[PDB]
Amino acid sequence: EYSGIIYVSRLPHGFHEKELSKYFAQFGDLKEVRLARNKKTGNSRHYGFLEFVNKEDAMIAQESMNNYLLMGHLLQVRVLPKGAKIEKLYKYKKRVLVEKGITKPVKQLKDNMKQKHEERIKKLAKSGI
Amino acid sequence: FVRAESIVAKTLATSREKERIKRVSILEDKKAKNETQHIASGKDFILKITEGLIREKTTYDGKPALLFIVRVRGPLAVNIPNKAFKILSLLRLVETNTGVFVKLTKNVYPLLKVIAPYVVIGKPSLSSIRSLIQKRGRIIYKGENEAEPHEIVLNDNNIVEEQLGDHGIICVEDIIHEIATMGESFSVCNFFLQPFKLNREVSGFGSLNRLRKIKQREAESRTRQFSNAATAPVIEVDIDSLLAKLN
Amino acid sequence: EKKERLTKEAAAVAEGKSKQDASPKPYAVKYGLNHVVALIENKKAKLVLIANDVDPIELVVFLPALCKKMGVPYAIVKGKARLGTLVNQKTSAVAALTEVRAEDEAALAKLVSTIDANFADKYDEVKKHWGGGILGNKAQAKMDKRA
Amino acid sequence: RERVIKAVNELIKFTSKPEEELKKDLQLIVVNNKSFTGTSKSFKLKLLNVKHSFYKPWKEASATAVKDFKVLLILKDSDIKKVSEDDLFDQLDSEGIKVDEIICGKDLKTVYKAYEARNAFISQFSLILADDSIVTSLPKLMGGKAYNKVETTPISIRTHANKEFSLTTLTNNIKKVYMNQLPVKLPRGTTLNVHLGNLEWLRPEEFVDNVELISEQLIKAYQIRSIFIKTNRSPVLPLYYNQDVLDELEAKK
RNA sequence: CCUUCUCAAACAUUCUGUUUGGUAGUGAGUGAUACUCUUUGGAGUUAACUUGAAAUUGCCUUAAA
Repeated sequence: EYSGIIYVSRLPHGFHEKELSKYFAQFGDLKEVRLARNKKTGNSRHYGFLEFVNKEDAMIAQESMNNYLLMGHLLQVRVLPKGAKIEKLYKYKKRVLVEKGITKPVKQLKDNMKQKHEERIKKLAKSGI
Repeated sequence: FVRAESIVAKTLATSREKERIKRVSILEDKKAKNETQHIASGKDFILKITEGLIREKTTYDGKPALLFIVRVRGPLAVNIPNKAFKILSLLRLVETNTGVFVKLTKNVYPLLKVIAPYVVIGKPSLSSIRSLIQKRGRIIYKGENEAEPHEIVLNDNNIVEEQLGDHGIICVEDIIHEIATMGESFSVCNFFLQPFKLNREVSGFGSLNRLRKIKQREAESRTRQFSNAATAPVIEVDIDSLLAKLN
Repeated sequence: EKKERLTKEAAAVAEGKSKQDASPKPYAVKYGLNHVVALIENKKAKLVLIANDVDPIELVVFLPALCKKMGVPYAIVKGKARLGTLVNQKTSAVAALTEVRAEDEAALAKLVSTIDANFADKYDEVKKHWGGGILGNKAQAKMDKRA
Repeated sequence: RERVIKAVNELIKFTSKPEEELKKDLQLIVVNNKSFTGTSKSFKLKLLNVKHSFYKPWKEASATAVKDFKVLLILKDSDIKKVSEDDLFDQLDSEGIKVDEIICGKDLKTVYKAYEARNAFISQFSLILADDSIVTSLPKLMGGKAYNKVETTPISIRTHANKEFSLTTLTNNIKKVYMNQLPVKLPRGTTLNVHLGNLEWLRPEEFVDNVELISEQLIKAYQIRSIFIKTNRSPVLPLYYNQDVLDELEAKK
C-alpha cells in the first residue's frame, strides 16, 4: 500500500515551509515538513515533502490539490508507497564569505613566482610555442 | 478557511517591505556615520503635490516645521514590520482614521521616511488647527471620584489653568498659539492633547456608496504612490483640503 | 466607446489619414452560436466555453462531440448569465477565445493545459454511465430497512 | 611592445595549426592583482578608452554571420512619447550605425515576462544600452541570466542632461560609446579577462597601440601585477610581472 | 492571485561638455582551459550552450456580512 507521506512539486516563489505547513495543517495534524533548498545562497528548488498521521489525509490532500493552479504554476502532489522515509534537504542559508588569509610571509611566495615564470615558459615550450 | 493564495501573497509583500526598510535604514545609518564615500545621493528631498497633478521637489534645509500626520491603511497585503510598528506605537498611531501633531525637525527625517507608506503628511493652515482643536481633542482628568482610566471632552479652560498653570498656559487658545508657533517645547502640550480620532470619508455599502468608494480608490491610486526606492522624498498633499472631508 | 472611436476615425479619415487603419487591431471574445460553430471547422478558436444550462438543451448537446472531433479545447461552464456578463448580454450560451494579446500567451497556454488536466482526464467515465437512477427519501429508507 | 607583437604573432601561429569554429580563436587578456572588493559584488561596467574601436568592425564582421548583430536601447518610460525611430534613422546612418529596438521599461514587466520569452528576446541582441535612471532597476526586470554574459549586460548611457531629454545628448554619447569606448566588468577575486575580439576582425598593427593604452590606463587603477594573453585554448603567456605590488600584503595588516 | 530601487552632486558653456557614486538574481543540468590565496579546508574569479518558472530526498479590519 501507500504511506502517509506526500510530495509536492512546482511550488511558486515565496511559498516556503512556513506557509506549506500552515496551509496543509488545515487537513489534519502534520508530523514534519521539509522543502528543497540550495547550498549557496539558499533559494527554493521548488519541491518538498510532508506527512501528517493517517493514510487517508494524504489521499484527501492529493485528490484536492493535485492539479490545483495558484499563482501561475499549477501544483503537483503525489502519495508515496510504503516507506521511502524522507531523509534530506536540510535548510541552508546564504553563504557569506570570509577571507582565509593571509598567513604565509611573502618571501616563499616570491620564490614561488620567480619559479613560476620559467615554469610557464617551459609549459609553453613543450606545448609547444 | 485560509485559501493558500492569501498566505503566499502576504509573505511576498512582507518580504518586499522588509527589504525596503532594510535598504533605507542602512543607507540612513551610513549617511549618519559620515564615512560618506560609497553612497547613492547627497541630500534629501520633499515632494509637494497639488491638483493630472502638478508636482515639485525641493531640499529640506530645516528649519523645523509643524506637521500633521493622519494614519491610513495598506497596502493590501503588508504584515506591518517591527521597526515601523514601533514608530507608530510611539507616535500613538494604532487604529487608523486618527490624527497626531508632530514637530518636524532635521532628525525626524530618518523616521517619517521609514513610516512613509502608512500615513499621510501635511502642513495645514491656522484654520485647520483651530477648528480641529475646538471640534475634537480630549483630555483625561481627576477629581473627587473617578480613579481616571477615562477621558472627557474639553469644555473648560479652568482644567487647563490647573493642569498647565506652571507654564502660564490658560484658555486653550494659548495651546493653539503654542502649537502654531512651536513655542514652549510643544511636548507637554502634545502629550496633553490625547491624539485625535477623525471620522472616515465614506461610510457605506449601499448602492451609491460603492461608487464613492470606487472613485476614492481610483483617485488615491492615481495620486498617492509608493516608491520602494530607498531614496524617495516624503510627499505633501493638501491637508488644508483633506481635513474638510475628514473633519 | 464605439461612438468615441467612430468620432476619432471620423476626424482622421480626412485630416491626417485613416482607411479604418488608424485605430489598432481589436481583440475581443466571440459569442454567437452560429458564429462559434462556424469558427470551429476553420479552425481558429483556441478555447471554447459552453454554458451547461440551456433550457432547450439540444442547442448545445452536440458541441462537445464536434469539439473533440476537430481538436479544439472545449470546457463546460456553470451558468449562462455568467458568460453573458463578459459579453454584455443577459445570456450568451457560448464564448470563444480566438486570438489574444502578446502579454497573455503564457496565461492562455497554462490555462488550456489546466483545462486539459482537469476536464479532459478527470472525466473518462462520462461517456458511459447513464445517470439519474436516484431514489427518493421514503423509498430509500424503505429499501434500506428491508435489506 | 616587442613582447606585445611577438606574443600576438605567436598566438597567430597557435591558431594557424592544420559554434566551435568561431569560438576557437577569440583573443582574451587576463589580469590579476592583490585582492578585489570584499564581500561585495559589482554590476556597473567600466568603458575603457581606445583609439581603434573594435565595435565598429563588428558590424560588417557579424552581418555575414548567423549571430545577427543587433542593438537595443532601453529609454525611460516617458521618452517613448518623444523620441521616434525615424529621428534616429536620420541622425545615425549619417555616422554609420542604427539603433533598432526601443523597448520601454514597461515591456519588461508586461510582454517579456515568462523567462522563456525573455531569453528568446534577449539572445537576439548584441549591443545593449540602458537609460541611466533605469539601469539601477534592470536586474529585477531582466534577471541574472543576462548578467552572466559580457555583452548582454545593460550599458548605462547619460540620457539626461541639464536639462530635460534633449535627444541631442543621446546622440552625442552613443557615438562615444560605439566608436570610442570598450566595456568590461570588475568581479571579486583577482582574475579579469577582456574580450579583445577574434583574429578574423581588426588587425594586430592596431592591437599593439590598443593594448598599449589599455595597459597604460588599467595598470594604475587596482595595483595590478600580472597580465597574460590567450585565445580560447592557449597556455598563458607571461607578459607582466611586478613584484613591487606584492609588498603591501604584509603592510595592510 | 501581491507586483519590481525608473537621479545625486560638482566643475564648467559649445544651446550639453567632463569626473564621481548608485544595480546580489527562477531552479536544474551540460561544458573548454587559466589564475589567486590556504593548508589539504578547496575557497574567489574565468571562453558559452539547453529549458512550455520545467523539478524526488547533493551533508491595520467600514478592503463588511
